[PDB]
Amino acid sequence: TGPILSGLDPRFERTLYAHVGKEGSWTLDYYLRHGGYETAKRVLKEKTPDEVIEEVKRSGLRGRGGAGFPTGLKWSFMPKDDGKQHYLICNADESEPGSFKDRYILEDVPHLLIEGMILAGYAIRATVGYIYVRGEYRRAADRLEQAIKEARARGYLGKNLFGTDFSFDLHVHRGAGAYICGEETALMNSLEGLRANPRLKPPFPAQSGLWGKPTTINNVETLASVVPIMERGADWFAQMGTEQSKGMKLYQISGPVKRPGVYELPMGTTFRELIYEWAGGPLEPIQAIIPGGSSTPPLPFTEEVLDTPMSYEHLQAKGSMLGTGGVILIPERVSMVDAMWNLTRFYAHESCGKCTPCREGVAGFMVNLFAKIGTGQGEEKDVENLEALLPLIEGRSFCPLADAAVWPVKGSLRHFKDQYLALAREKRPVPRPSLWR
Amino acid sequence: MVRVKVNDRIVEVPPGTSVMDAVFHAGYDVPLFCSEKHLSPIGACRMCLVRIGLPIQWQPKLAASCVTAVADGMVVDTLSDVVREAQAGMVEFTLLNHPLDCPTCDKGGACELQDRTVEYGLYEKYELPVYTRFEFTRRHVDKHHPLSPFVILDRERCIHCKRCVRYFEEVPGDEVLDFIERGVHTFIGTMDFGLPSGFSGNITDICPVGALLDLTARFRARNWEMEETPTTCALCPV
Amino acid sequence: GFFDDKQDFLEETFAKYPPEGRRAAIMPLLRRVQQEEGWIRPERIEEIARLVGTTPTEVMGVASFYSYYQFVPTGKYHLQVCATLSCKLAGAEELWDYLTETLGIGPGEVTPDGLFSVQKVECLGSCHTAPVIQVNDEPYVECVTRARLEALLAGLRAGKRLEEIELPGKCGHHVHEVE
Amino acid sequence: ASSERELYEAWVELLSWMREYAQAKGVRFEKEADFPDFIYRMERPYDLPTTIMTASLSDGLGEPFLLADVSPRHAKLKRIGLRLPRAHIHLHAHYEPGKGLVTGKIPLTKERFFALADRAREALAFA
Ligand SMILES: NC(=O)C1=CN([C@@H]2O[C@H](COP(=O)(O)OP(=O)(O)OC[C@H]3O[C@@H](n4cnc5c(N)ncnc54)[C@H](O)[C@@H]3O)[C@@H](O)[C@H]2O)C=CC1
Ligand SMILES: Cc1cc2nc3c(=O)[nH]c(=O)nc-3n(C[C@H](O)[C@H](O)[C@H](O)COP(=O)(O)O)c2cc1C
Ligand code: SF4
Ligand code: SF4
Ligand code: SF4
Ligand code: FES
Ligand code: FES
Ligand SMILES: [Ca+2]
Ligand SMILES: [Mg+2]
Ligand SMILES: [Mg+2]
Ligand SMILES: [Mg+2]
Repeated sequence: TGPILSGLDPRFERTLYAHVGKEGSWTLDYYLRHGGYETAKRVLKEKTPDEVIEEVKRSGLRGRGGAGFPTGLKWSFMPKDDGKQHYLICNADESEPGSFKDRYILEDVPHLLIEGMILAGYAIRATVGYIYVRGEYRRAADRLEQAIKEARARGYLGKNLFGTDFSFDLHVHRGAGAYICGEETALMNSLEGLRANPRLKPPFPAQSGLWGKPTTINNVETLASVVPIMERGADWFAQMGTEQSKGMKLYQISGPVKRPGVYELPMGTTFRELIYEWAGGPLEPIQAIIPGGSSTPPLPFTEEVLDTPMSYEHLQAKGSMLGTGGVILIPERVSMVDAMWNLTRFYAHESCGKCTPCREGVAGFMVNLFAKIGTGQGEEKDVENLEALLPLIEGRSFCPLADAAVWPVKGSLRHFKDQYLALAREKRPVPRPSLWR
Repeated sequence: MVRVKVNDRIVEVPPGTSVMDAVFHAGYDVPLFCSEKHLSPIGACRMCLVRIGLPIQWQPKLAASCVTAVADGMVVDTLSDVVREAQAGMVEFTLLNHPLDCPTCDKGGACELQDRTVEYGLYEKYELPVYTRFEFTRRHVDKHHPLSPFVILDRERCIHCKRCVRYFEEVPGDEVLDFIERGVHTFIGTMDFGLPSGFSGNITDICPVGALLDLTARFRARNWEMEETPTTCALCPV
Repeated sequence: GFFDDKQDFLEETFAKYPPEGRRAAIMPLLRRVQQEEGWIRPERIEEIARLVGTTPTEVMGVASFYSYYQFVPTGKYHLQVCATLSCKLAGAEELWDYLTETLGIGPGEVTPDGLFSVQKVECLGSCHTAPVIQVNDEPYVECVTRARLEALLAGLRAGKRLEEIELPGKCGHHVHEVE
Repeated sequence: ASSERELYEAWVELLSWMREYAQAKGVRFEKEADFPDFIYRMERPYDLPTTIMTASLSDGLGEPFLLADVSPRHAKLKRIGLRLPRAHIHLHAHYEPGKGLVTGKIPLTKERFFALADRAREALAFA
């Protein structure tokens, strides 16, 4: 056309998920044929570490961890040459409800990841990189290990890659069931053999991370995105998106929709496009959608929302945030109170125990408020309480997990206070429709 | 030296100083659980929150003063309605799942929690005063359990200030106590039974409550009923 | 002694981490014990402590932090039902009731036959194909509709290995269509 | 309703099972705590069948492999509670009219209970 890429554009090119779900996509041979470790060979011989940091920075890539932090500027933080071991970490523990886009990179194009981490590792002078996956992703755990095996066999991982004087090797560390191990800092402690409580994050993992050494951590999708960006430049990448949200994104969608799943679109396409053109439109009437993660404040199912560009800015200024691209639509047949009643009895289960405000605060007081008011036992007073509880937790827990639990509640009051008061005043339990076939 | 102004009082202080010891050096004061002398400071109990300006540009969230270094020309607010309101909320959250044994608790009147509760609790928002908002079943668990011939653990009482586990790793270096399951279900426990360290008794003095208690002297008298005699030990040369 | 048997697994897993980082080995070891024995006995923890080179207590505290590790005997197939929002909007509640009811078991108990053990879980990471169930640590059994679920049950109950049990309907990959 | 009363009627019964098992497998039964609403009831009235709020089945070292509680009189959302200490297993038994002491939907019988406690004794018990 003329300007900027934002949707169903004939000029948009599938990059990451391109080969997912194609027969035998994960073979080292499939990978070598359909493209191969060509880009990494190239760069390891030509561009320097600092150069590759630049090309990644110019692109405007931001952490698809859900954080949204300039992965370019992030690598910038690593020490240059201090004769110290450095580590790269892939965060492949994807435990955010409604968010399942990293799973399939690991299951069907693992070498795509290995390629990116070789790139990244080189950018930061990391000779050792780890992959903390979840202990629940079994196939993803096997395929990723498989691939790391045959990558060493052909010399794509080892003592002197491509004859250049850089060495890169990978290590898979499985989890064992804990949403909190997803947090960059706690993630370390978990792998390290400690109980998984986030650390004091005024001292960042670039100055001290895994075993004290300068480390850097990135999402699976972040790292994978590094490949196409080094292959076809920063300009191809910035050609898609908005003024501040460049590149493509793996938006995923669950809930009641024609065809749920993972959909690679450019950064900036609309909710209307995801839910309808690709996803196929809803199956019930919908009342609200949870835009990014579940850590994200929900928004009402309105025309003005459906026409919002899914970005690190458009949702930002809509009273929410783009999380991990995990969208979930919620039907009118279910109470928004019940919805949060659930989410919060989640953040309760997953809290680590370190803070008073999250432990006692949400996993004690908050879950039990819902409980009461969700069984038709709650007075208007229990709605007021829950309300004034939030600001005592939100600001000042230890890690953002407690934030993640209140933010969504706050929003649900800010838009659906009527469903709460209604259940409280009429001493009414939450409606229990039949939802499973 | 760095020029910090706590409330209205300005104070000199070396660069490597906590905003906490900053505020205590000034005269003023604040809640205080997890943090201890000679133990690594962390922000776990989240009670020592303060307001901070680094102009008059005030930071958007509250800072745990025990793990924040003073910057030069910094401003610390410990009196604002914003702070107190929080403080009294942190009291509230702690007592949420606490036992209710005060009279019958060896932690007499010598109990940091008891004390702080009456120091900062029960906010005065400006009709009958509401003592307790929480009205559900509390945290019932293992109670009155001797870890050793010298120590007796009360799991219900524990407020999770990380002091004891923290102390064992750092000071003597014998990891004989640590937390167990996660979330609201977590408790203190051992798998080293004997309580093997030759410095186990010291947890008895650090514990802010009456979970960990000197069993040599269970149920002798209340803390104020003792006739304290400051002296020296002559069992060895130290 | 569980690991005297397999000093080759030790060589190889300790070797993924630096000399100053043997505790890193804890997770991977517990992991093994579990897949071998179905649960972690106290002696197993006192052993692992001696290997990693730290105190029993330390290991047990770490061990109990995670959901996957069971510390009491678990059926031949320990069913882990997803419970969170997406799978709830899918029918996870009804799935759980029907399951717990038919079997007659809740958390700590094991069916009389020794083969069915039940447990709720959090978002398994495949919500587009909900409701979800993980069997032991085998790849998921996605789209557990009543029809499907009874199939999965009779299959395991009949002795077929899970990797190959015929389930009615069709279940998508990274995208799923419904009708 | 009067279900509140009938709950405690069952709470005593659970205790009875616990004391039975304890002497029958020869293991420590322990009163872990009496209702605060009873120690501090001054002249106020009180008619619950017992005074024990937290009860346990501990072992040789005194560490609990089974825990049991029941919500105080003046408390909201009342349930009785079974928790197997180190193995992260919590249970919530309520009381249905004409049905009995149920765990969501399954009858919590003397049979089903003993199973749980035996299973828990063999596994969790340190000594
Ligand atoms: N993909 C998934 O499965 C999940 C994603 N999330 C997401 O986590 C997000 C928040 O994560 P956080 O890492 O805690 O946010 P954050 O506020 O700590 O910022 C994150 C990133 O910025 C970096 N950073 C910020 N200031 C820095 C400085 N002065 N110097 C060097 N680096 C700096 C951090 O290293 C980190 O990479 C949420 O928005 C949420 O959606 C949450 C749960 C699961
Ligand atoms: C409470 C909490 C939980 C998190 N869980 C995950 C997770 O499960 N997976 C993930 O990739 N990031 C998770 N994150 C964000 C990590 O800090 C993130 O993976 C890391 O910053 C990724 O680097 P990136 O932003 O460059 O992608 C979590 C963050 C927080 C605060
Ligand atoms: S906010 Fe919750 S999960 Fe996070 S450190 Fe505190 S207790 Fe742990
Ligand atoms: S620990 Fe303190 S607050 Fe708790 S019962 Fe004992 S004296 Fe009272
Ligand atoms: S037992 Fe005492 S010192 Fe140990 S964490 Fe609990 S309150 Fe703090
Ligand atoms: S004293 Fe600062 S957080 Fe506990
Ligand atoms: S909610 Fe069940 S898999 Fe995400
Ligand atoms: Ca005991
Ligand atoms: Mg082809
Ligand atoms: Mg005793
Ligand atoms: Mg779980």
